[PDB]
Amino acid sequence: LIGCRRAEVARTFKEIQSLIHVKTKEFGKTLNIMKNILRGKSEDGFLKIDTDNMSGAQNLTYIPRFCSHLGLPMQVTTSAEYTAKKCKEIKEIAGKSPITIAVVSIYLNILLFQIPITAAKVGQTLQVTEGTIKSGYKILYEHRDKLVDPQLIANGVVSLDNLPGV
Amino acid sequence: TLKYICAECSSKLSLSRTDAVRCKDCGHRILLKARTKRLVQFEAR
Amino acid sequence: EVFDGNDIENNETKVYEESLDLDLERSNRQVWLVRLPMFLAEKWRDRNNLHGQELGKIRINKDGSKITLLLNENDNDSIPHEYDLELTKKVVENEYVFTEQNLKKYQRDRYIPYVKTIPKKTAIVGTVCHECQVMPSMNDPNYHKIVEQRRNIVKLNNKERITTLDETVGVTMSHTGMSMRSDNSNFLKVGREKAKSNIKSIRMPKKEILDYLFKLFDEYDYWSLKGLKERTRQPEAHLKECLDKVATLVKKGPYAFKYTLRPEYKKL
Ligand SMILES: [Zn+2]
Repeated sequence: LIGCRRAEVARTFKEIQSLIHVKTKEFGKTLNIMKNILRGKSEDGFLKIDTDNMSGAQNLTYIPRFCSHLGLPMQVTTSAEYTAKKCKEIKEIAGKSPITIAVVSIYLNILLFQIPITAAKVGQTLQVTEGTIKSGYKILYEHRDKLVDPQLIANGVVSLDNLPGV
Repeated sequence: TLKYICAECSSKLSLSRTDAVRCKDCGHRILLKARTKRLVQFEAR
Repeated sequence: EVFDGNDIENNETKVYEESLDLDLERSNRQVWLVRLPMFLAEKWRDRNNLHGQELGKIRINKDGSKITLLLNENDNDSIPHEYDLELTKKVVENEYVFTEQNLKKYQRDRYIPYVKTIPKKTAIVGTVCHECQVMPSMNDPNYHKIVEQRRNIVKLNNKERITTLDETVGVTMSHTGMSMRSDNSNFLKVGREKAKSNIKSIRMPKKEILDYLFKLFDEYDYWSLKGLKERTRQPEAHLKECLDKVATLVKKGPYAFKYTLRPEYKKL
């Protein structure tokens, strides 16, 4: 996980748990201890500026891989990346896990681009509860104007009425 | 900062240092450096 | 039916009601050894067919001993029904037919009384004097239906080409390597079925545990840590504190690495 985060290519905890059968508590404690001793060795040796490489969220780096798992086109992926970037401004979902934020942004832009993929398929592919995805879409329906890229709706490729209401 | 052209969609882009080399319109990861703006002299022989 | 060979105790009389001698009264029957083409051997050897019904007639023209088969129409219509039985040998020597039937198990001069002989009932079905081969007739209208079928033998391919996944490659690679999809199969979940067994016990008092150890030592003199632990359901630290007082481990005997009662308590 540290090697994935350092190369700006970070996977999630679920990925590493899918490969390595390790309990969540011991893996988190081990990650914390190794981050502490890595910072200590950096201070003792060559000091390294983090510049958002040990970032806990890193939700911009999950959008292309998660869109590839669903077989989405690129413009859906960049719209989802913009939506996930603008989701940080929303204080109601700022505490959500970045996997859930990425998934609800992807699902919002799937409904925006009329891609025929159901919430059940997104939940099955990315192992997020369908109720969680539906609640995230419901809580993001009030902020439709800020999340959707203004230049996309300006060019007319997508329109805000395509999103079903709650 | 520096001008580039995507290899397949031929869209002019401006990339800085921190920007990942990737087209913003079609996503092709092969980018060509823009031809220089200075005039270059050739002997016609 | 596995059985010992070279038995001089005549044990086969008691265990096998059927006689072991070869039956020879059927050896005088005449048997024609016939080689068939692919279709007649396919339809004349299947077990879902051949219920004893008649399959044809044999015509033997005595002008030149010409043998023909006139098959019945009950089998097919596309196949021919007139065939020629060519004889490649009018007299076939040293060829017989023997059959084997399972027995009924219910109700120099130096010799060894063990040769591993499998006793099976044997009977000569008859004598073979004619090696036969069945050709389709030239004049049959269905004869070409054989030949094209033979031309269908070399034409068809028994192997299919590889299947190409035509969907998006990302959907195919979603399940590969790094995936959010945790494995839900139960194949070889050895850690699931072995780490779920946990033993919990208390510090139950000394007199009852020593009486329990004496009961197990009376049942059998030699025991181990794990067997006694699962028999009495006690912690290892408490069980060890009671074993060394009344018992000891064997270090050099044939029953080594096992806890046994002390020689002072052995006569008790
Ligand atoms: Zn491009």
